[PDB]
Amino acid sequence: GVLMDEGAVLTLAADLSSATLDISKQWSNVFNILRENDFEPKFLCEVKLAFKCDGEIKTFSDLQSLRKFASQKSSMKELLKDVLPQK
Amino acid sequence: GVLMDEGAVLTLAADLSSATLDISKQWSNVFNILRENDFEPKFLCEVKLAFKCDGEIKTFSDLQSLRKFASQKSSMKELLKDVLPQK
Repeated sequence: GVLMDEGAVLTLAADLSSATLDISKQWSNVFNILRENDFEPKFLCEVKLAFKCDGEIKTFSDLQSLRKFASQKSSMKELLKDVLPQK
Repeated sequence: GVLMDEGAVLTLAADLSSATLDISKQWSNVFNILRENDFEPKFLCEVKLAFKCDGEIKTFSDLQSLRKFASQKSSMKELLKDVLPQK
């Protein structure tokens, strides 16, 4: 597509505690046929946080990496001091 | 951990149409602080189908690749003929 593929963007609940994924009926059917014929299918999910920092898109999967990156920027270091781990 | 990391395994709805993701309260807080301070945060999601085939774990993100792989195996070719695209 025209836009840069970054993967599926999650729509969070009001309380930002959960998000719901909708599966393509075609992939649901593929899943059921595989399940019924003993292939033990599973849908695997990989989630990352992304945001626009200086002029770039930064992505993170673990808070220690986010902490290391934010430590380098005055625009973030004090902001996330109370959320991020003290390790 | 002790088990092989394959990413998060989705728990599908009875009708296999949807699945719900639960977000870590710590990452929810990181998200809200970033949102409020104009970082335009988003959680990006990448989903793959995985199953045990002969003795391996095969993963797929597009049906044409699944069709090409299943075409090679008699154990799958006729099974998915009606689900997978005819391309």
